[PDB]
Amino acid sequence: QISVRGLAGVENVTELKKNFNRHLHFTLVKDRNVATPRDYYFALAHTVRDHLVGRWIRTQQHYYEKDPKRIYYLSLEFYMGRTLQNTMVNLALENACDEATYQLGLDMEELEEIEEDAGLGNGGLGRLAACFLDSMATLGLAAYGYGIRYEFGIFNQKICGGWQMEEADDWLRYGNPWEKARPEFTLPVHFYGRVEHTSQGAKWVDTQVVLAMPYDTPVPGYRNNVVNTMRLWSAKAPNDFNLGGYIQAVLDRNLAENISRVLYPNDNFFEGKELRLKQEYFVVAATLQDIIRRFKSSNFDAFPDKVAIQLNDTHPSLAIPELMRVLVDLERLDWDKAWEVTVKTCAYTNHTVLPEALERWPVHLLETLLPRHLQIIYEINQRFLNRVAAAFPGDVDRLRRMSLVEEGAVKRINMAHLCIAGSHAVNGVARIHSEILKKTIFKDFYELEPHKFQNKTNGITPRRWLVLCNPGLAEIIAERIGEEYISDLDQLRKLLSYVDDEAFIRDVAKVKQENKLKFAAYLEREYKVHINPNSLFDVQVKRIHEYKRQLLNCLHVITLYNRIKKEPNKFVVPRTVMIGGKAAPGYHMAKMIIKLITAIGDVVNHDPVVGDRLRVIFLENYRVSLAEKVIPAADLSEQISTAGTEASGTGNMKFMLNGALTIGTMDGANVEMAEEAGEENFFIFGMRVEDVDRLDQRGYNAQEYYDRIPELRQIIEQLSSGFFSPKQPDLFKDIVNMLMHHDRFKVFADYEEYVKCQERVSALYKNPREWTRMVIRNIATSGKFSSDRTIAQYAREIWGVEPSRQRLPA
Amino acid sequence: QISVRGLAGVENVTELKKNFNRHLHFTLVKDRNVATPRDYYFALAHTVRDHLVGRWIRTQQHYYEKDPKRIYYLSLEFYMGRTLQNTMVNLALENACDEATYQLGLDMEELEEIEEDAGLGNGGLGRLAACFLDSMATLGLAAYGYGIRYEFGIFNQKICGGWQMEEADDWLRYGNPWEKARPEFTLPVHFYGRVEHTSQGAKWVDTQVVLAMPYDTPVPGYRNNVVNTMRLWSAKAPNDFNLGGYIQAVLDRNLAENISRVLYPNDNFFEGKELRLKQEYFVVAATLQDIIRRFKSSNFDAFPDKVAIQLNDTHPSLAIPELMRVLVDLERLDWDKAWEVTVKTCAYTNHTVLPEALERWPVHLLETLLPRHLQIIYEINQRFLNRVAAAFPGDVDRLRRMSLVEEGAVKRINMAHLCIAGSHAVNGVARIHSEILKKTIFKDFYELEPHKFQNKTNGITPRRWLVLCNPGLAEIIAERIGEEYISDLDQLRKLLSYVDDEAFIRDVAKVKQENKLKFAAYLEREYKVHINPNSLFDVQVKRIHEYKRQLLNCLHVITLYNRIKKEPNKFVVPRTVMIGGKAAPGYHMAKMIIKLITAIGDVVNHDPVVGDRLRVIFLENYRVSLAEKVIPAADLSEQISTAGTEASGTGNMKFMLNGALTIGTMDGANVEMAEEAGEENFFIFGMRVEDVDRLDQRGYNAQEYYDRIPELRQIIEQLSSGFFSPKQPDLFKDIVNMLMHHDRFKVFADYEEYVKCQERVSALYKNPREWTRMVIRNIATSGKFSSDRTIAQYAREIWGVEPSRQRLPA
Ligand SMILES: O=C(CCCc1ccc2c(c1)CCCC2)N[C@@H]1O[C@H](CO)[C@@H](O)[C@H](O)[C@H]1O
Ligand SMILES: O=C(CCCc1ccc2c(c1)CCCC2)N[C@@H]1O[C@H](CO)[C@@H](O)[C@H](O)[C@H]1O
Repeated sequence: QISVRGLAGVENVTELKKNFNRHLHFTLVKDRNVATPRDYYFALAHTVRDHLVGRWIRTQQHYYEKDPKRIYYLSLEFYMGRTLQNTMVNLALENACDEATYQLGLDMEELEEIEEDAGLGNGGLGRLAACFLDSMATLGLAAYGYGIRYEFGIFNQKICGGWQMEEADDWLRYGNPWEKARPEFTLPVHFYGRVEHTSQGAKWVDTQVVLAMPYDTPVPGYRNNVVNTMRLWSAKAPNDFNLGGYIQAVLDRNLAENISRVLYPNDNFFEGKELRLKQEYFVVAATLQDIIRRFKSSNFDAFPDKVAIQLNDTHPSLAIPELMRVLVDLERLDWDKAWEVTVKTCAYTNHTVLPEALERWPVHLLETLLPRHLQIIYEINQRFLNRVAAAFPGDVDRLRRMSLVEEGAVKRINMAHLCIAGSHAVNGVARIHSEILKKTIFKDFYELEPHKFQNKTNGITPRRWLVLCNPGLAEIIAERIGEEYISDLDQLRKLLSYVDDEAFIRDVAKVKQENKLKFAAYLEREYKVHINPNSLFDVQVKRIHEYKRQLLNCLHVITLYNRIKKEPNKFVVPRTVMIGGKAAPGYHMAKMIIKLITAIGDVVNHDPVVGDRLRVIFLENYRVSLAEKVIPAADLSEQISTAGTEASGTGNMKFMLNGALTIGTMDGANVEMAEEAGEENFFIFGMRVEDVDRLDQRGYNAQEYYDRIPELRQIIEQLSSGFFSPKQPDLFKDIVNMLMHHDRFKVFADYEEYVKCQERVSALYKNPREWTRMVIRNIATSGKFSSDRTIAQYAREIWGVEPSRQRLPA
Repeated sequence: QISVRGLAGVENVTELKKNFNRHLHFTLVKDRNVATPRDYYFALAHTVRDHLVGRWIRTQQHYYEKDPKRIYYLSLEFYMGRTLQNTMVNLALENACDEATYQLGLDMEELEEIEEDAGLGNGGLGRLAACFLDSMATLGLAAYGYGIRYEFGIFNQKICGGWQMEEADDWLRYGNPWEKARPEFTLPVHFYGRVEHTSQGAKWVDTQVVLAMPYDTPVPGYRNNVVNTMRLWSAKAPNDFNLGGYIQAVLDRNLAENISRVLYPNDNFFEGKELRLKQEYFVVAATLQDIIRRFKSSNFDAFPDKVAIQLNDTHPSLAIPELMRVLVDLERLDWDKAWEVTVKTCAYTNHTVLPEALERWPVHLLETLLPRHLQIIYEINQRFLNRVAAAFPGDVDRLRRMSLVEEGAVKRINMAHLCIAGSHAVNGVARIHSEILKKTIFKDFYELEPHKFQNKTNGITPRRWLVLCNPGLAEIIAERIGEEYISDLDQLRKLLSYVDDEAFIRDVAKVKQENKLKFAAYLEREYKVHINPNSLFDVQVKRIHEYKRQLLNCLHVITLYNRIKKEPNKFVVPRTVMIGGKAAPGYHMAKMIIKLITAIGDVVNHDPVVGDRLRVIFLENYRVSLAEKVIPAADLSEQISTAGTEASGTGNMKFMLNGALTIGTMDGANVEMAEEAGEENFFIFGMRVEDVDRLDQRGYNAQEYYDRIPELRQIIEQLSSGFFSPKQPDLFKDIVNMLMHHDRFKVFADYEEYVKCQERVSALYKNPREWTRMVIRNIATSGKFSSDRTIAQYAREIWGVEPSRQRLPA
């Protein structure tokens, strides 16, 4: 149908049809008489998978022949979403499979909906790793993603009586056709035990063993025949494990295998839980043995020339002392040489500044679980602090600030300090964030080793986040400027010369309208929800956290409602306000915020005076597959975190690429987005980082704002008095209390500017032609935010490898 | 190479080779450069599996079209062993696959050794179910085997310092290419809760739910294109199960899923464990929903015309009250009509007379776990006892003897009594056993309902137990009498006319010699054990139990040793005595017996005066795949249980078919074997059942035998004094104590007759020609012991269906 979806050749369509029937018969053991749509999905997935394997085998053979420097991206999260469509896109098979399935009497889009998300992440950090894998393959890098194969990913969210309920995400129930188990590369991982000192060095003995079994998933590059590997480890008990009586010993194997059972959902809130530490060591120990094995199958002086390890936050930070352990205790390198190799091999990416998100492990846990690692960490600390002392003599305060060991009630190890000490590069994820790291929380480290500190502004893959989710937009762009922009997104700048083209303006607006109709219908179908598709689609989707300020959005929604009720016969631009996202199960305030949003909906959506002028919908179970639907449909993207709190953001970039305008604070990557598009083409409001600092110096007093802004006072009185919870009038008292007395994120301080900025949005939306022209200026300048640009920068400035756009042969 | 292995056509060999390469590439994702022998095994298994699926689909379609009466064989155990060779045999593919793999530079026999046993049983009962499935498919019956997919089957046995050690049988580690998961036919199973009585009947409410997910394995008939199904259930937690905190709730899913984790290994010893009861109900509840679903997809008056349920012992006895529950509580049939349907549907096979093997569940367990079933069982009991009272008025003792409820310290339900009450047929498994049931333990029931009681003498499948394991013997037989005997084993009688044929005599003896050389070499290869292949191979393999009297064998071994030491320069027929089998992990006496056997080996095998005249070897990890190797190599089969204790035996039949002579008591099927071959062609010794009864009446006094038999006294003095355990002189005191004071199985009473009979064996073995002639007379009369004969009898006399030997079309 559309050109960017590739060719449907007679030969290709014929071959796909016959391979589909082969799999249905031999693989699934069904015939057309009893087959369900799920059977048909699986037959298609196996058919597409067959096209990967030749390229997969020869890519890995190629790396063996050429022996390039290998990049190892270590992460506890890979938020991959669905794989079928992505694979078809990257292999140029979409139109062919569409034709083939159509000729079999099947609708491919219906089959696509059957696949489960691989929801092995919480949000931005996990999704970044997934975008990165796609870009690394597209740029021809010899890259491997390493993580954990969780049996249960991020929970499925149900809303019952306006409250979040969690259920287990049993994503593997029907099988996963994309992975290949590799039980033959199973490796042992050690826990507990004790350290013995011999004449011939230290020995870690009397350990418990858990096995790490790998599962490999292919990662196809865009139309270059490169297929890289994501290797995820699964925990297995050894067969003599624990070996009445006999029965209980077999049942107790679950203790070991629980390591890979479930993803922790409490993102941005560190807890010192033993099981989480076991997960972190498990991925690190198995991965490093795999790395060393592959390196030997070609003297460790050359190790950093052949290996780069990228740490996705501190979660895999134990790689540093584990590499030292292996080099010193097993390979018998002297300490100094091992440390040189380690530093040159490892690099660390920081993704947070909130103090409660930093990993600070109690020493007593490390002592029991990983006694040799604690010893190595103490030794690293002593040598590092000796360097600090020599560079800043007499500065005893600096010594305690920079220590890897935190003194206090409970002694803790600061894993961020360990990563900085043990890495040759440390980066933040947007310019403002990287500057904040050097000026505040890692100031001391920057003063000691300025050369370590870099910026790598985040990005998103334009394959999933434009071609896959918004083919209509991809097509009208390709009509004007060709197809090359899909792997060179800076070419979108060429669209500036169409900002006054009447045909293009109409097509851009038509594509948005079609997306909005499609989404409005999805809403009715799957959730009996009933929206006006002519309204402005005002969308805030991301995890629920106080710093992200879903509450500020709520205050605006109630302001609009109150204004309508005050002057009901006045014209207002109609809106559909959609808020979505998961709350961490133990985060009470986040759970109350979800309840508030649904409670506002209950009042607003049933008030006959409002009509269809305002609707408030909570988008249930926000995840990658839902993002692919709602983002192309959005008019307005809400990026309204308190300045200094969102390290980068990546949802922001997805909305920009798909034709929404942005209302946002000067936080994270919003700053660079506004800089690229022009501030006149962005709806910027609120305190800058400098203003937040000034307020903190004086002291934030929320009462001052309540006293001076009558519209705000009205809302607080409504919340307090039970207007939004008539049967339980005190329901939202915790929210009101926090807002008035303990608000770390200064919701009231940006309220007035936010409401005024929202008025300017509504004014522009009344003039469709000028709205759309501003959209074109956003899409056209979104090129910097391709993860291909990001990865090219990691490759040249951190890993020391050159990207390539050249095809491997088919 | 050999004719019974089928044709190696050019077209077939070419197609197999290309499909093998296809699977290696696309299925396994390997190439010839990195492939291991395990990869090659899997490529072959997938290639052979492809040949099953067409026949599997069309067999099941055929049953849907014709709607024949369906046979459901319910068992907690299916001891299947390996599947690759069996599949090749039944599909006539063995020579073709041999040729194909040879042309690829691979040895097929080496690849066969890589497959794990499906060890989902303990011994005879589990293996009988497997032989039965093979015969039911071969006889064209619409039969389904239903059981539990244990994650861990019978433990792997290691011997360390002469002691049994257990390790988990992780048989699914590398995957199982034969099974097909069917998550779409998942069914709920209920536990706990309570019963509510409404006006509209009883209701079972407030239950915990566990899901039963089926996995289907194909069961091919012999060269008839029938492929039946074995459906095994796996336990899964529902996704809201139990739904910090959140993490613990996800980890606690293991509680539910433990139901299918592990096979209980304590055969012949009943324990009232809750988990075992859960397993029993799980298989019954899921299976019966499946049965009813299939019946409706065509009024319950016709249910027994379309359904037969065979209970493999009492382990699935809850089928009776579950069927009543469904018919009465859910389908709203009146009690009497439901009971009529149930009785006509169900039939029960008894496999034991030892009292400690009978299932007698504490009422308090049923009360908590299955409260509605207990109510139904009480109601069944009251109505049954009312019939007993009317037939035998005033006989109050009979009422308490026949009750399903056993009064005492703890009240118990006798599941055997429940099965007899609720079944239209009850059978034993050999003539003597079925007679014992009517005369002793079920005498009262036989007097009430004589028509229910039948015999069905056990059998073994001649596919696995001759063609597969002993192709050399199968071939020399086929040369004389053709191939038809493989599915009509009575044709072996034709071999009687070759008992004086010099060519045949030589070939029979040559085949045995080759088998013995092959096994002697397997022993050296895999266990550094070093045997004389000219010796008589004297073999006792079966689970270790006091009733089976491995101890009697031990006493003979020590007698032979002592006789040699007494007259070392006298000639004796050389022997290799092999004993093998697993002991239940908590059965102390069985564990001591294994230790005694290895301890005797330690002395005998290193005594220079003995030389190679006597060797004693303990065969480690006895299982189906090992039976297939040792049985074809055996000269003498030890079947020496105390008369009245072995219900049938089936190992006995395997040895007879493969050219070993039998030394045995008149117990179980030995009686019928001797009757078929002629007592003159069997080595029968010892007390008959009647003699054991006479001894019990007088009182068994072991001291009497010790006092009168000097050779026996010598052995007991050697055991007691530490001759076989010099560093631990009191090691075997428990054994000596049991033998002298508490021997339920009268080992001493058969000692003298056993030793004398063994002398007659040695005399015959000195005359190879006459030994071999007696062998031919055994092989020639083994036809009755085909499980095809057994199943034909179940079909006609219990299930009411006619067997068929007719092909389905290919
Ligand atoms: O997600 C994170 C920080 C990870 C924090 C964290 C802390 C503790 C725990 C988790 C995650 C996961 C569960 C266990 C405990 N940062 C986000 O990274 C995105 C990609 O760089 C960035 O766009 C977001 O601004 C930043 O909040
Ligand atoms: O295996 C059995 C009885 C099953 C007894 C039993 C009792 C309790 C438990 C089990 C088995 C399995 C573990 C849980 C507790 N009988 C054998 O059946 C063979 C096939 O009919 C027959 O040849 C053997 O003589 C008979 O001992």
